[PDB]
Amino acid sequence: GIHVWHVPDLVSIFGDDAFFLFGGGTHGHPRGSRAGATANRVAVEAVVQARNEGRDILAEGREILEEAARWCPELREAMELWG
Amino acid sequence: RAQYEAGVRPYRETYYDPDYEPKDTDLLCAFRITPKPGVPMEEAAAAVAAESSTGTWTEVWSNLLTDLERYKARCYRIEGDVAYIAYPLDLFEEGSIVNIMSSIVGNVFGFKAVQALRLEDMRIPVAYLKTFPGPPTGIQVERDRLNKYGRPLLGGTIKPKLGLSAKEYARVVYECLRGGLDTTKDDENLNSQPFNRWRDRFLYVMEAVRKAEAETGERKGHWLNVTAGSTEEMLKRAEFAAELGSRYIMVDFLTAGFAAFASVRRRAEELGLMLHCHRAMHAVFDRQPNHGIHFRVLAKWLRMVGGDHVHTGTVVGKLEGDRAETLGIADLLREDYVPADPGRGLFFDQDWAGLKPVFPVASGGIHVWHVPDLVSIFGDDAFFLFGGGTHGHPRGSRAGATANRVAVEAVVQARNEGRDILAEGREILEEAARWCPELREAMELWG
Amino acid sequence: RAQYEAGVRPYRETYYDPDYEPKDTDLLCAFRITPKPGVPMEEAAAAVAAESSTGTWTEVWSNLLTDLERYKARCYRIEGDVAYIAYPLD
Ligand SMILES: O=C(O)[C@@](O)(COP(=O)(O)O)[C@H](O)[C@H](O)COP(=O)(O)O
Ligand SMILES: O=C(O)[C@@](O)(COP(=O)(O)O)[C@H](O)[C@H](O)COP(=O)(O)O
Ligand SMILES: [Mg+2]
Repeated sequence: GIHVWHVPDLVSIFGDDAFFLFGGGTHGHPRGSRAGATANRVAVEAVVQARNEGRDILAEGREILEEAARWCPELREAMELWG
Repeated sequence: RAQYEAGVRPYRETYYDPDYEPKDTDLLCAFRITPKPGVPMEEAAAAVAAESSTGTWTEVWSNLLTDLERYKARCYRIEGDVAYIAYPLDLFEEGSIVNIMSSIVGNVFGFKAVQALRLEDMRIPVAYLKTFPGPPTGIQVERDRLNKYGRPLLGGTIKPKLGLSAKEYARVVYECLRGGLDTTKDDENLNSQPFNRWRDRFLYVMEAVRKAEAETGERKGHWLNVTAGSTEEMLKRAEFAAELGSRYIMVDFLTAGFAAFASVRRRAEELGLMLHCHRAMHAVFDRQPNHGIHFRVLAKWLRMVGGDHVHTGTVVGKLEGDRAETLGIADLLREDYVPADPGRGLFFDQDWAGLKPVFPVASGGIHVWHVPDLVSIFGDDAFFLFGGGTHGHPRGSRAGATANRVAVEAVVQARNEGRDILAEGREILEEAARWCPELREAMELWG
Repeated sequence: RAQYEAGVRPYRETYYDPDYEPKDTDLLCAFRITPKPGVPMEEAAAAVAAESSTGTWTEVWSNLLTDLERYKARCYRIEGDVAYIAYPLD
């Protein structure tokens, strides 16, 4: 039952060698599957790029997600719906 | 472009229909749920119904791409702790247990909402039941094949479970069959071990089976174990057992898996073999009474896909079992219509639609003293496997197999006379022991 | 991917510089203004200076791609009615 808000916790457990499956977290976007897929893709890359510069994920996860949503409309709608 | 109502929506608002009367073409299920504190029974029953069906943890835009009411499952009844869920006929693929066992009992058992969940029973509809082959030979054709009637056929596993070489394995088999057992069998963990490979074992055993069969003047057999690490190997060992002239093959139908088991069952029927199905690893499912899949579900799955025998377990042996639940399971494999008995663990009336019955095999740690109990529970149409109760005799397997045969004959003969077996078991066994020295040694060793 | 503070902001806060000293290369315009009732005098003069120069009615992101203070005009003195505006030679 994972969505964009769970990306910081998931990337901190598995690292890079893993798959993240967003079944209901992709079609559950209030606007479609393509919008939901972009929301989940931007969420992962934003966290991964933030981890690559030393930012503590388990502390700054919400800050990273908010920063990404500031310029990504899809991720902004995804977090405004869940959590 | 078109807008819908996205958001996390509680399950019970679309997957809980208390006013639903199921049709005759629905897979009904009876789950024994144990929800989280604060999570109601109604909402948990909807979570089980939704996630073994068209549902998910949110509302998706593709729910409007199809008519969801045609396919969604729904909990139409709750009896306090048991949730009744009705699954439509269209949700399942014809002739595949692997589809039922991946949908109804798939990912729903591990939710954070439910602490425990046991599937008690299940109603297979005739429409979905007709698409299955059923057991290859059944009861009557098997009794004709062995030319044995009006008694519970005997048996015994070859002990120790492992270690015996192929030569010494066949000598124990010869002693058992020559002693009086109707059949012997391989053990669940003896497949192709370095100390006893399978080509060596298959050839040696059928040499002892044929030798014992000729001298004793009656038909014998041995459930050679054909289960292996892959279906191609499993089918290759089945053909070798067929060319040797065997009547039987045995398969671990739960550890080998249902797909491989269905593959073997088809190949076994084309070879004219009678396929015994051992229920190894079932206890992992159905030991605890609060989580898992009760064996009366796994017994229904076996009969549909096809299996000549299964272990229903001795309720007086070293393995766990309830006398009532076993009685329901035993009549769930042999009768053609089984009315629901709430006092016997049975929830739904199960019509079998012409599928032929199955021997209930009663194996475990059973010696001669258990025969009066065993005969009453099962009757004539059953196998009694005295695995360690044969070789544990003070004078070997031949003496032990004679004691088991005499004990079964004396008890059954007394039943036909009219005596009450439960109250007169000890009297009947002592009457038999007055003339059978082999029984007397065994009847006092384990008493 | 480059945050800026969008939305309408008054002309007064970025085109009125009372401490500005005109150069000998700047163009000075003595505008006589009469604002709408409800518009400050020192606010309308900023609008005239901004909309004869780089400014507009809303903060645009492209303002960050230029050294705006080099080119923008700014009112630098108001005598009540007449407002003085300095335009850079560039
Ligand atoms: O079948 C499902 O429910 C999923 O597709 C979830 O879809 P959503 O992402 O829409 O929930 C996953 O396969 C399960 O989570 C499997 O659980 P696990 O992988 O832990 O066995
Ligand atoms: O030990 C064994 O595996 C047996 O051969 C019993 O040997 P003994 O006859 O010497 O006890 C049977 O497989 C068990 O009865 C299986 O239990 P279930 O019948 O529940 O599958
Ligand atoms: Mg065994």
